[PDB]
Amino acid sequence: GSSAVIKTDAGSVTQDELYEAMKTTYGNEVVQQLTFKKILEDKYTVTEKEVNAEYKKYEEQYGDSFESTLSSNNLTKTSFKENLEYNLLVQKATEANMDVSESKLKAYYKTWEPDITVRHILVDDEATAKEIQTKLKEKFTDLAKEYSTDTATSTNGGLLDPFGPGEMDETFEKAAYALENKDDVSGIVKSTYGYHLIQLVKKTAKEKANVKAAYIKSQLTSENMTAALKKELKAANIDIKDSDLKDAFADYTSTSSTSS
Amino acid sequence: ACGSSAVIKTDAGSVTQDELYEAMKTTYGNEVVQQLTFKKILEDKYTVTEKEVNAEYKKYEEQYGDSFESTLSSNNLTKTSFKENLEYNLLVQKATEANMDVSESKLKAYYKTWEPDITVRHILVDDEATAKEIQTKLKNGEKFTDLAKEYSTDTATSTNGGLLDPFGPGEMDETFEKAAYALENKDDVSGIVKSTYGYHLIQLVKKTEKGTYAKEKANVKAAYIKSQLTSENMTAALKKELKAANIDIKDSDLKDAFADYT
Repeated sequence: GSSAVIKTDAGSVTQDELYEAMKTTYGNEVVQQLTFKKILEDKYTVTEKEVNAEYKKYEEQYGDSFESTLSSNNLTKTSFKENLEYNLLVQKATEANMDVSESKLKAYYKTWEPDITVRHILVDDEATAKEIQTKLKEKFTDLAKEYSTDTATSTNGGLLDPFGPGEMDETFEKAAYALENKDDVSGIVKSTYGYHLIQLVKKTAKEKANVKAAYIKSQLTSENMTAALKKELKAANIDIKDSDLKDAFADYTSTSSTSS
Repeated sequence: ACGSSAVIKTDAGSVTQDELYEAMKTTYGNEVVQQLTFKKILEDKYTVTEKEVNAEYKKYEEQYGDSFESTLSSNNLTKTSFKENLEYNLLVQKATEANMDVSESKLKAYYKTWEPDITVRHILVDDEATAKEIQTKLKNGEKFTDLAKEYSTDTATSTNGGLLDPFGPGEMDETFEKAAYALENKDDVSGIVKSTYGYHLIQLVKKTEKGTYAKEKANVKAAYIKSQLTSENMTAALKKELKAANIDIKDSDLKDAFADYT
């Protein structure tokens, strides 16, 4: 690896120098993923279509901004394709370790709620909201672009994505689900971000097959994923040949779900 | 045959050196090779002493204090890798200084705004009502340092009565800085200050009156150069150094490693 990847008047940067510079900082993290990818692809099938179906989901939402968001996260489409594939493999290994018995699903059903869609207005302090609180004296969407410091939603009347329980900020959501009918509005909520006002747009047999999807969703925790990978790692009988990389799997060799 | 050696063996097959190289390069190759390349070009032209790097290392280490190690790990750094980045950053600083106008007219003009370092204490709180409460306790005879330990959400300084390190102009939030230098005498306390972080009260500990330019010029020069080490100027300097280096990229995977500088 004495070959030059870059030449300068001051000398060359070689393959060797680039390899070792990268390895020192990123070697453990990358070799871990390469290792898991191999052992998992051996046991679990991911089809090119499965990767495509996942890919398109993301591709639709972002529209014009798709390619732009990849670059901002240091991704190409193909490198993104690879990451979706890796995530699916881990997802499969985690699901293989899930107990999806009727009793668990029936038990999960009582706590579960469907997704909720709202608008909101974000401001720095309660008095400004109080100005907004009295502001009706008129349209919620109009005052959102007028006052909301949430640049992601301000232009769009403060419209939020659909979201479920546990999945968004606790205080915000309590207030959201308390909403009753189309377009009626909350009191002032104080979150980590600031003070909010929230407006409802959409709320909704067991209708359970959705819950099955939701339960599996909720079980894709970092703990369960780590637990699943520990089992796979153990069954693979790995031997680390490069002693620089001996600590590459530290996050998977403790009684906890992480290193330190 | 090159890099065919296994770095890891598994029942499912081996991952080789080459595969690790190529995988790292895809994600981290551009950023790492950019730094290696600039370091080599800059090392050739500009002198950095170990004395400088150590002084910089100590600066940051004390500055972050207890939270030092935690912030390194969060940025995927060791002490060793961090020290290397400081050396690299200093090289970039040298190239930027070489691009600076440090003429007497610039310095004398900078002198007008410049001040010697100032030492203050402060109390940081979430809202104005809390600050007003503290202002009333101060009037009623409670101690500023006591109220810092009781109220201040600035964990870095709250235990020590809210004492901050000495700082000059430009180094802090502008609003904070104006309010601090506006204080006249030792133990004077500010009105409510509103920064990006929250609401402050500030107490003066030490202030020094600016001397003549002749007496202060070496201080003024150091501060001026420092104020010119902006992200804009450093970027400009690296563009200029890169163009002058006439580099030749051999690995087409890395063709865009310097996109921000061409």
